[PDB]
Amino acid sequence: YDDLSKQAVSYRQISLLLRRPPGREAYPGDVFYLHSRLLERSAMMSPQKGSGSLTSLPIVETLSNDVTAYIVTNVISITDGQIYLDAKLFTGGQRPAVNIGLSVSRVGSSAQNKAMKKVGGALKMLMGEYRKMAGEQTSG
Amino acid sequence: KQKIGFVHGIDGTIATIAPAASKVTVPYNTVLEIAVSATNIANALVFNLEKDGSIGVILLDNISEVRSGQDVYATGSLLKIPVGFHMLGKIINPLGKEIPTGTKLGLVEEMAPNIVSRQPVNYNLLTGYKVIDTLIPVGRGQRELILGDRQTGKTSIALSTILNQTKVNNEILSKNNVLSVYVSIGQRCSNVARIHRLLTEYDAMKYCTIVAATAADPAGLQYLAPYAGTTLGEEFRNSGRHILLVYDDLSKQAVSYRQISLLLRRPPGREAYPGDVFYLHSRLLERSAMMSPQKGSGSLTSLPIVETLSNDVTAYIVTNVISITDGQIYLDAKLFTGGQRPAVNIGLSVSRVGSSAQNKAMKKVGGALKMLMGEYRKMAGEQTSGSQNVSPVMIRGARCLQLFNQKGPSYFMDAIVALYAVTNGYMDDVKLQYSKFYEFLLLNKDLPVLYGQVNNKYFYMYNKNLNYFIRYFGLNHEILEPELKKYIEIHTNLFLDNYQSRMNELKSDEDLVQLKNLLYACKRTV
Amino acid sequence: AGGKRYDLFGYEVSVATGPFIEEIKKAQFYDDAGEVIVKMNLANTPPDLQTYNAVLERILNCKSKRSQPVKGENKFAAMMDILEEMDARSGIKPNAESWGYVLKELVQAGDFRLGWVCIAGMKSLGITPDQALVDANEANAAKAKAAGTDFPAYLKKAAPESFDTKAWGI
Amino acid sequence: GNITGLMQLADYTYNKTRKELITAELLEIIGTMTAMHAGKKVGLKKTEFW
Amino acid sequence: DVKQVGYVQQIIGAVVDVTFTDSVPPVLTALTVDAKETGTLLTMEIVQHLDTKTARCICMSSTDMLRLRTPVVNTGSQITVPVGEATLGRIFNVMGDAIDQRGPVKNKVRWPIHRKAPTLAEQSGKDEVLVTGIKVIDLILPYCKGGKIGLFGGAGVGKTVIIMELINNVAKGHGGYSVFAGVGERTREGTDLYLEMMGSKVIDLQGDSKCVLVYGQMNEPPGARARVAQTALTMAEYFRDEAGQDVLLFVDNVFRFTQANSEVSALLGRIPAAVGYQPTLAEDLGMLQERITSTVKGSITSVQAVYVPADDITDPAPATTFSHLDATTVLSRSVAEAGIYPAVEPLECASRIMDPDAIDVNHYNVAMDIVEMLTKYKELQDIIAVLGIDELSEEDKLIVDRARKVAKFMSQPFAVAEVFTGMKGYYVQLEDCVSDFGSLLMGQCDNIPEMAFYMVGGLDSVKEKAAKMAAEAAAMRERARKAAEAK
Amino acid sequence: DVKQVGYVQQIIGAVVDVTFTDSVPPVLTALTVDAKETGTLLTMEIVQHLDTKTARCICMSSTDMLRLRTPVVNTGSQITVPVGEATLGRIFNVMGDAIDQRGPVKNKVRWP
Ligand SMILES: Nc1ncnc2c1ncn2[C@@H]1O[C@H](COP(=O)(O)OP(=O)(O)OP(=O)(O)O)[C@@H](O)[C@H]1O
Ligand SMILES: Nc1ncnc2c1ncn2[C@@H]1O[C@H](COP(=O)(O)OP(=O)(O)OP(=O)(O)O)[C@@H](O)[C@H]1O
Ligand SMILES: [Mg+2]
Ligand SMILES: [Mg+2]
Repeated sequence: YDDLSKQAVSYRQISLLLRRPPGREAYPGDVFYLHSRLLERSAMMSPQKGSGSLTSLPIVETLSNDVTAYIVTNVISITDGQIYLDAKLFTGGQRPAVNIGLSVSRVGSSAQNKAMKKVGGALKMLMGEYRKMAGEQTSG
Repeated sequence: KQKIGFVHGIDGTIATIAPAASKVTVPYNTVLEIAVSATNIANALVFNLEKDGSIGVILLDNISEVRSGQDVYATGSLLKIPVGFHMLGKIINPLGKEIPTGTKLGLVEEMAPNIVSRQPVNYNLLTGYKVIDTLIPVGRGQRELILGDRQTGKTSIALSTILNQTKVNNEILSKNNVLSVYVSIGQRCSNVARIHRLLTEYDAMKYCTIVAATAADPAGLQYLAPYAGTTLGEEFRNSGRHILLVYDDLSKQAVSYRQISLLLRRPPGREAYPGDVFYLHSRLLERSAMMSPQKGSGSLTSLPIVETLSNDVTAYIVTNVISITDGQIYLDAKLFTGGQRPAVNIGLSVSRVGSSAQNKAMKKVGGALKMLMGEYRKMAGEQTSGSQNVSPVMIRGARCLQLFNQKGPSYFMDAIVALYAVTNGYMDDVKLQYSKFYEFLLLNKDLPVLYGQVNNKYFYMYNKNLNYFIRYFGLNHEILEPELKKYIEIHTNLFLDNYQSRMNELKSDEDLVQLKNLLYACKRTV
Repeated sequence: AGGKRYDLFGYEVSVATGPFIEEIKKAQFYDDAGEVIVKMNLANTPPDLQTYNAVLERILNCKSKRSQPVKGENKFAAMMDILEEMDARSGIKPNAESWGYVLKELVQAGDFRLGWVCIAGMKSLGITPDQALVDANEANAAKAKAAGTDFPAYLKKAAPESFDTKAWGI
Repeated sequence: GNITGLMQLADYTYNKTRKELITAELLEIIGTMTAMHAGKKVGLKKTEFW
Repeated sequence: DVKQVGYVQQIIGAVVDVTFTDSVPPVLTALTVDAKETGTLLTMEIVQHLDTKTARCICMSSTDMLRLRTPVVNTGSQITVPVGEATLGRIFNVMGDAIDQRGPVKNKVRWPIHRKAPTLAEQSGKDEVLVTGIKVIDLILPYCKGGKIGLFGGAGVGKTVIIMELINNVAKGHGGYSVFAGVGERTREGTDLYLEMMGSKVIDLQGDSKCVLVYGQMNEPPGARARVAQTALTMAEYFRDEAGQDVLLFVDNVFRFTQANSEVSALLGRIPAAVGYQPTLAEDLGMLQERITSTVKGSITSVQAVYVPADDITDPAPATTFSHLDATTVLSRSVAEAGIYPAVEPLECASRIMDPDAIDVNHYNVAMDIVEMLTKYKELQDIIAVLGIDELSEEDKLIVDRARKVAKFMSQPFAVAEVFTGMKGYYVQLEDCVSDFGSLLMGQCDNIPEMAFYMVGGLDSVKEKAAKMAAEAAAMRERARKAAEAK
Repeated sequence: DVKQVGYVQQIIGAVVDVTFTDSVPPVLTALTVDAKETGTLLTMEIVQHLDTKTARCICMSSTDMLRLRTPVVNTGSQITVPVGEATLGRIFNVMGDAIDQRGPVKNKVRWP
C-alpha cells in the first residue's frame, strides 16, 4: 500500500465534503478503524483454510522525522513492526537508511530461518554492543 | 427615498438588513445610508446578498446609535470619496468627513494597472537618511516595507521622508513634486495630533494629508482607511503627478479584518487569519505603480510599516508582505537599544529596483560603501574579540556607523560629502565621538572660509545649489574632483590642528560633560 | 517630422507638439508650463528638446512660479531638475541653448561660483559659452570680492573657542 | 553568551509552537462546532403573513 | 439555436447562484453576462450543484455592481481559449483575451481550459539531464528534460532569481516554444519579464516569437488565480499534442493557485481541513500535476515555484507537492542571511534522476560524498555554535574547514543578480563542475583559503581571486611598513 | 412620557435575551429588574441585537432565581455613574452602588 497518508487525506476530503464532523488534525476520527479494517484482514491462515497467507507492507510518509503525527501513531498502533527510514541517514550516506533504534519486528526467530536464527542472535548482541561504543571517534 | 429594508440584527461592527415588502434590487459592494436620526445618517457597505433577501453589511458610522427598527436607503453607486488638490492639507474620516483641529469623486474599490500601464521606475526618492539614500535606494513607485519591533523608528522614517520633500518641492516645478498621504490604522489620536502639529510646524502639510483610523475607530473603518488613502493617491497617479503613501499599519488592518471575519464565522487559517488577507493586501499594494508614458508617467510610492515580534521576520504577515513589496528595510531593536539610530540592518535590508533610480554620484558611493560594509560585517565577526586589529576596513566602518547615527532628514549634498570622505580615507585620523561634530563643522560651518584659506574656486557649502550639479555630473567628474579633494584635505588639516588637539587636551570634568552635551546636540541637529 | 518615435514598450507616439509649445509660450507663470507638460504626457505626446527649451525660456522670462508667492522657490532648481529629467528619465541630452538659458539664469540670480561650474561644464561637454555672459559673471565675481559679498557673514564670524551648544548656535 | 543566544531562540520557538498548537486545537473545536451547526436543521417559522 | 437563460438567486463574494428554469448545464460550463449591466464582460463557470433548478458558479472578473435579477446566458461550453501560432509572442488573461494592446489574435480554433490528463499508454518518461550551468542545480539536483521541477522557497530567498537565470540559460537556446504562467505574483516582475524578452527578441513581433505569456497576478481575484494555470496548461498541451514539440512551462506560482482555491472553498462553505486549506487540495493538485507529462507526442519541462509561509515545510500544500515532482529544490533563509546565494539547502533537497543509470558515476559519487560531508558539518554545528572549533578533533575541524569551503564554493553570482553582487554571471559547464568538486573533495586544493571560494565560478576563477587577495594583502603589508617607517 | 418595558425569553449564564414590543434600545443601554425577584438589584446592558424586537444583554450580577418573562425596565440610557467631590474617599461598583457600607453618597449629577 503506497502512501496511506494520501488515503487518509482522501477519506478526510470525502467525509468533510459529506459534512461529517472533523476531529484531530481535521480527520473524521474513525480513520483508525478504517486502517484497522484494512490491515486486520492480513493473516497467516490456518491449515484448515489451506495454510495460505497474505503479507502487508503499507507505506506512510513522514515529516521532519517525527513519530507523533496522528495517522503515523494510528498505523504504528495497528501494524506489527516497522521499517523506519531516517532522512538524517539517507543524507548521511547510508542506503537503505534504516534506523535500527526505531525499527523492530514483533515476530522474531519464529519467522526467520534455522540458519538465520543463529546469525541474528549474534548480530543482535553485536549491534547492541556496537551501539554503546560507536559514538567514540576511534582513538585506539 | 428608497427604503430597501430595515436593520434586522447587529453584532458589533457587522449588521444584517431585512428587505421591505416591495423588495427592490440593490447592486453589490454598494454603500447604504442608514437613517439613524432625523438628521444624522450613518454609512455602511454591502458584502453579500442572500437567498432570503437578507443582506450582510459592514457598518462604518454611528454604530452605537444604530438600532433595529431604523430604515435603510440605497445609493445605487460604489463607495466613493472626494479627491483633488483641495483635499491636500486636511485630515479626514475615510468617508470624506473632515476632522477639525485647534466635486471629483473617486472610487474606493478599483483594479490595479496592468503591466502595459506600468513601467520600471527611473527616478529616485530621497528619504533624507544616508543609510537609505546610499545603500537601499527608493524609486518613485518602488513600494518598500519597513519592519522592526515596537518603538524602533518606523514611523519616524516615514515622517522624515515626508519632511524632506518640502525643501525640494517648493524649489522645483510642481510636476516633479512628491505629494504625500499618511494612513494611521490603529495608532493613537494623540500621536496623530502630534504628527499634524509637526507637519504644520515644518509646513509639510500643504504637500501632504492624513487619514485617521484610530484604535477606538471601528474595524470596518480601519479596514477601509488604507483603501481611501490609496484612492486619494490614484488621482495624482493617473494625473501624471508623483505621490507617496504610508500605512501604519497593515498588521492592524489584518487584525480589523480578522475581527470582521471571525464575527462572520468565516473559516480561519494560519495565525487566526482567514486566508484572503493576502488578496486583501495585494489589492492595496498593486494599486501602487510607476505609470507608463501612455498613461502620464505618474506614480504612487508606498512605504508600509509592519511590526515584528522579538526580531522575527518569519511571521506570517511579515512574509506575506515581503512576498508583495519591492524591497525591505529592517530596523533592529538590538541596535536601537545599542545606540545606533536609525537601526537599519543592511544584511536583512535590500532594494530590488532602486539601483536603476540611484543617481550615479550616489550609485558609486553606495557601491563603495556596500563593499566596505560587506567586508566590515565579516572582519567584525571573525575575530569575536580573539584579537583586535588596526585596519582601514574596521576604521572606516566605525567612522561610518557614526555618520549613519542620525536623528532627522538630511540634505542630499550633505549626505554625500560626509560619506565620500570615509570611502576615500579622509575620515581616518579623527576619533569616534567627534564624527558628528566633524560633519556639522564640515557642512553648516566652513573652516576654510573661517580661517581665510580661499584657494578653492567654487566648491563650498553655503549655497546648496551645487547639489543639482553633483546630482547631474558626479563628484568623480574632472572639474569637481580636484576642488573637492582640496576642500576636504583643508578641512581635515584644520580640524586635526585646531579642534581635536584642544579636545584631547580637555581634562576637566565639567568641560568633558559640556563637550558630550555638544556632541549630542550635533547628533540631533545633524 | 518623417522620423517616428517609439516608447519602451514599442508603441507609437505622436511628435505633434506645437499646439502644446504654444500653450507653454503663452503662459506667464512658469508652473503652468509644467501643468501643460502634465496635460501633454497624458496625450501620449512626450516632450522634445524644442519643448524643454521653450520651458527654460519661460522659466527665465516669467516673474514668478505662481500668482501667489512661494517660500524657497528657485528658478534654477526647476531649470536643472528638468535637465536631470532630460538626461536620466528620457535619454535626451541638453544643448548649448539649454546651458545658455541656465547661464543667463545664474547671471540674473547673481551667483558666480556656480556660473563658473556651468562654464566648466560647457567646456567639458564641448559647449562654447557666450562671452557677454562670462564677462558679466567675472564682473559680479569681482564686485562681490571687492565688497566682501563673495561669502556670507556668518561663515566669517569667529567661531567659539570654548565648546557650548548655545555658542555654536545649535 | 552563546548558550544565552541559543536559549532565547529555544524559548521563542517553544512558545511559538505552544501558541500554534493552542490555536490549532481551538480551530479544530470551532470547525467541529460549525459542522454541527450545519448538521442541525432550520425550523418552519409558521405565522400569519396576511 | 436559442440560448438558455437563467436568473441570479444570491451572491456571497465572488460565488453566485443561478436558477435555470428548464434544466441545469453540466459542471464547468461557462455562462456569460453582457457588459451593459455589470459594466464589464463577465464569464462564470459552474463548479457545483446545490439542488435541481440551481447552480453555483464562480466569477472571473469582479462582482462589483452585480444584482440579484440579472439575465445570465448559457454559452453551452467550457471556458474556451485560443491556440495556434497566433498565440505566440502574446500576453493573455484568464479568459484567453489578449491584453498587450497589439491586435486581434488570429486563432483558428479554441480549446477548453479543463481537460483530462494523458493515459498511461500515452505517457513516456525519458530521463535526460538538462545542463543549466548553475552549479548547485547541476551537482545536487540535476534537472530532467520533460520532467518537473519545484522551487520551494519563502519570500526573499531567490526563487524568482533562479527562474530568471534558468530562463536566460535554457529558454533562449531552447529552440522550442515556452509558456510563462504568472499566478498571483508581482506585476512588476511580469512587466520586467515582458521587457527583458521584447529586448532579447524572444517576443519579436516583426518576426518569430518563441514565447507565450499568461498573467493572472495578485491584483487579479481568486477566480482568475484559480483558472489561469489551466489556461496555461491548455496553451502548452496544444504545442505538446498538436505541434508535437518539446516545450517549457514556467509557473510562478502554484501556492497562490492553492490560496485562491482555499479562498473560494471558504465562500462555498465547505468544511475546512487542517491549517485552513481547501478540502479538495489533493484532488485539485493531482488534476493539475498529472496533466503535466511527457507523452509520445512531445514533452513538457515544467518549473513550478512554491511559497512556504513562515518558513514551514510541514505545511500540507508543499508536503503534498513534493511527491508529485521530479526535482525538488528547497531554499532556505538562514543560508541567504549567511551571504550564500542561491540559498539552496542540499541536505533537504532531492532528485529522481540522481542515479548512476542516468548521471555518470563520478558525478554521482562526488555528489554523494559532498552531501555526506555537509551532513557531518551539520552535526558538528551543534558543537561549533556552543564551544568553538578549538574544542574539536583534528579530523573534525578538517572536515569543518573543507565543508565550509564547499559551502562557500556553492555560492556563485548570476547575470540576473549582477545589480546586487556587482559581478558578472558565469556559466559553469558540467565537466568543469565535477573536476572542481573532486579536487575540493580529495584534498587536492586545501592551501586555498575559504574566502577564495565565496561568489566565484571555476577553480581558475578561484586561483585568480586567491592571487588577487594575496597581492592585496601583501600590498597592505608594504603600505603599513611604509606608514610605520614614515611614522 | 412613559418608560419602556420588556420580557425575558432565555437565560444562559450571564447572557439574557429580552423581547420588547417597540423599537429596541441602543447598544450598551441598561435594563433593570427589581430586587424583589432575584433577592438583589440586577442590571443588564444590551450588547447584541438579534431581531427587530430581541435584545441580548450581558448581566453584571448573579441572575439566579430570575424567572422567565419577568418585566424589565429600560433605564432610558446607559449606566449612569456618580461623579464629584462626594465620590472621594468612597468605593463604588460598576453601577455606582457603594459597597463600603459608609452610608449614601451626596452627588449632584450622574454621568454615563
Ligand atoms: N532615529 C532616531 N533617533 C532618535 N530617536 C528616535 C529615532 N527614531 C525614533 N526615535 C524615538 O523613538 C520613539 C518612538 O519612535 P516612533 O514613533 O518612530 O516608533 P514607531 O516605529 O512608530 O513604533 P510605534 O508606532 O509602535 O510607536 C520616539 O521617542 C522617537 O523620538
Ligand atoms: N543569486 C542572487 N544573488 C544576489 N542576490 C540575490 C540572489 N537571489 C536572490 N537575491 C536577493 O533576494 C531578494 C529577493 O529575491 P527574489 O525577487 O527572487 O525573491 P523571490 O525568491 O522571488 O521571493 P518572492 O517571489 O516571494 O519575492 C532580492 O533582494 C534579491 O536581490
Ligand atoms: Mg507607528
Ligand atoms: Mg518574486
